[PDB]
Amino acid sequence: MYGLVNKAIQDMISKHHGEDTWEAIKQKAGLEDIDFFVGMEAYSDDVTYHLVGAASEVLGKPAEELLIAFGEYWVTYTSEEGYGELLASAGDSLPEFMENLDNLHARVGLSFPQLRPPAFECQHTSSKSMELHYQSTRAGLAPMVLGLLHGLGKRFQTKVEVTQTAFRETGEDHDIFSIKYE
Amino acid sequence: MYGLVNKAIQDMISKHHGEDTWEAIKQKAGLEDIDFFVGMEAYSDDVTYHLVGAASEVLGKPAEELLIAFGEYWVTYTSEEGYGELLASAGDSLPEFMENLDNLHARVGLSFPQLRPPAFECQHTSSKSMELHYQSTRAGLAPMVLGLLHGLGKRFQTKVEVTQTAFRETGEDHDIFSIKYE
Ligand code: HEM
Ligand code: HEM
Repeated sequence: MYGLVNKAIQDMISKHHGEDTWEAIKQKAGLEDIDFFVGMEAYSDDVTYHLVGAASEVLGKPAEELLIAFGEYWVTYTSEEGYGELLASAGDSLPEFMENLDNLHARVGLSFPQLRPPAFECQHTSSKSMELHYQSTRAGLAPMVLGLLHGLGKRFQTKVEVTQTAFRETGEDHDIFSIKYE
Repeated sequence: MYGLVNKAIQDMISKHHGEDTWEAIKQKAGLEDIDFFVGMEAYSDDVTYHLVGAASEVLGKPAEELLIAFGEYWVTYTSEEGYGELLASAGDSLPEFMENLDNLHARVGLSFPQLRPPAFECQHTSSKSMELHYQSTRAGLAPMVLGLLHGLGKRFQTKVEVTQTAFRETGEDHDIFSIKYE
């Protein structure tokens, strides 16, 4: 995944637990050499898995818990590190924002040629509820999707309830989340 | 499971989709003969699974979604059909409520001698997060746990974020959920 994602993790851990903590994770993660991550360059997905892993260990939190937190953090980080306009253009409400996500990730893909974005389909079951389908070339990130949705809820001052109803990691075709929102 | 659970299910479907809908489910579920469920008497778990299975068909919702909705309904239903005091004595916050949950079910067990209550262990990873272990003599109810958790969030005016990180149904030892809450 592009360095942006890894800068963001790093940013999150450093603001929340400081540079030493970060350095520890960095060290444990096997990446002592990387001086700084390059936003617009593509790294191996491993760099991210190891980072998450190392943070799990150093912080005594399951990885999934960290993915959730990284997920809602990402909504703030992007609004402030140069994608706020792009974010805003993608919707004025959660359900609109989710319908526009594939599009958002395509506008991003222009600037980022090796992007493997996720694919998201929304099936509205009511004007306050939807069933969100997440499809991905990667495994393990469903918990991040969940944090992102909670991030978007805070952004649009909207209360949101999210429960994952189907799982890839077992052998269901893709992750589905049932969502309820004001 | 004791009749209470099945009354609550009925009560939920009747209040939300009317008696004619409930009656269709009752019929399809193969239980036309049962006039009313007896709260404090024990039924076979089948009754509940057939009940759940039927509501899925009649309503055209996956079972998992119904469980999740049943799970949050239960929190209200119990507060009003005679377990409000007991509910309230069990905590003034989510993390406290979950720590006292085994005790709650033991108190209940004094009244319901054939109860097979689930067992719930909390490992607090921070003052805003935990790793929740749910152990049960039964399979398939993890989604219900997820609704119950959202139900307790509303009760204590607390945003909660839940992802299941392990699954009985695959042959992991028990269900584990990673939880973040205000
Ligand atoms: C708003 C600005 C956003 C930007 C600039 C952005 C950009 C990106 C980038 C660069 C990646 C890495 C992909 C790769 O390296 O192959 C990515 C991945 C991802 N993005 Fe976003 N994104 C944004 C918003 C969102 C939101 C709001 C969500 C969810 C609601 C989302 C969901 C994801 C997911 C789930 C992935 C993981 C990739 C995967 O599943 O394989 N993104 N995004
Ligand atoms: C006043 C509150 C409550 C009462 C009176 C109550 C009572 C019961 C009863 C009677 C059963 C049926 C078990 C059997 O028939 O053998 C049961 C099952 C269950 N209860 Fe509760 N309960 C309460 C609150 C909660 C809460 C708040 C949760 C939240 C997670 C919970 C989780 C469960 C679960 C998961 C089961 C399924 C049994 C299993 O997994 O084996 N209960 N409870």
